Amino acid sequence: MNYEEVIKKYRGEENFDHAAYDWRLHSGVTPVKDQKNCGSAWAFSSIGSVESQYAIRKNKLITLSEQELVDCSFKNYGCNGGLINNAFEDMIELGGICPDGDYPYVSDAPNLCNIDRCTEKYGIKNYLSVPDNKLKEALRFLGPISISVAVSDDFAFYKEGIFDGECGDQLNHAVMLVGFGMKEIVNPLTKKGEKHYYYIIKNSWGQQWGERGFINIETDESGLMRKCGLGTDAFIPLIE
Amino acid sequence: GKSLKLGNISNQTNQETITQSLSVGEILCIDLEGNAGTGYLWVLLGIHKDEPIINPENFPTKLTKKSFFSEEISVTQPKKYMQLLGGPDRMRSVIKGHKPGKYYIVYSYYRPFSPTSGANTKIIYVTVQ
Repeated sequence: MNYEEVIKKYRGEENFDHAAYDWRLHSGVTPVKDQKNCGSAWAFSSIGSVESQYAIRKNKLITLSEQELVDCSFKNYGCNGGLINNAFEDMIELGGICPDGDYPYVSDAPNLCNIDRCTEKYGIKNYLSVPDNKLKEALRFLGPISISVAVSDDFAFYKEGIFDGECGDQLNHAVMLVGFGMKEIVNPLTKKGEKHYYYIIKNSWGQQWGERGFINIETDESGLMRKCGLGTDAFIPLIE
Repeated sequence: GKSLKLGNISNQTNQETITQSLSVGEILCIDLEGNAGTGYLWVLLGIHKDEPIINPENFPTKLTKKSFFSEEISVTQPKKYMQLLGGPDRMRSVIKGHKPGKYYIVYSYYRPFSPTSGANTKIIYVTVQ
């Protein structure tokens, strides 16, 4: 479906502050998880996006089963990688996902697909591709975005603040964009504060990594500055 | 030169020694396999004459930049090599003997922010002859 078509129904005519907006503060972000030693961030990113939509559009706090996507998503390759859109297409084809209480995550351990391990399931109606130049807008009115990114070995040493490591060569990981912010950093020479912009991102390396699971990555007031090729792939699940 | 590719990654913390015979001067290629975007990286942790006792509790939480260069031996820190996200991640280390001997070369795939969580350690037992 058209991004422009859908955006009209959610934006209206009003403008918006391009400096800051954080879904963690607007009932739009569920708890960080851990993909562990398994190339399955494509599942965490996607499921994550759906959990958000449920929290936002329906005030329902539900956490869903990545293990199921790992087991049951036949377009993707489980612990060995996958694609975000393949993940959504598979959610639709399966008629929704079990809650992770019913279908826990067991990473790389041999597990069989079994889509009747829960009675109630949560699905999406469709999904949407976001233009690399409408990230903040899509964030503001549509919610958190499942995106691709290019990570180097430096991300593993990231602890706090705005990321200042090398970027990656090629897209290779999935994460969630959950907002944007700006902090003023005082200029040594000037002793004046200076505005700095960043995207706020949800990773799946558990909560001992980064800012309790999240990382801040440099952007600009417009959100066109896309470090680490972030947002090259970008999708939002629609549940309504 | 002559080469060696490791190695089946598990979710439980483990060790794997693997012996390799080498003629002096001969160059040995270690091909290190993993998964992109998990937060694990391969780090060259040490060269020992003593059989090394492995404790992940004591691995570096920070970046380990120095490669290993001595009169007897030289070994390098592993380095690099719709897209597939989270696919196989190749990294390469270089081993070169300069003097006959026995050497314990230690590599590990671990998370700096959680070293005990499923560290896969590879000891190469190399003989320079």
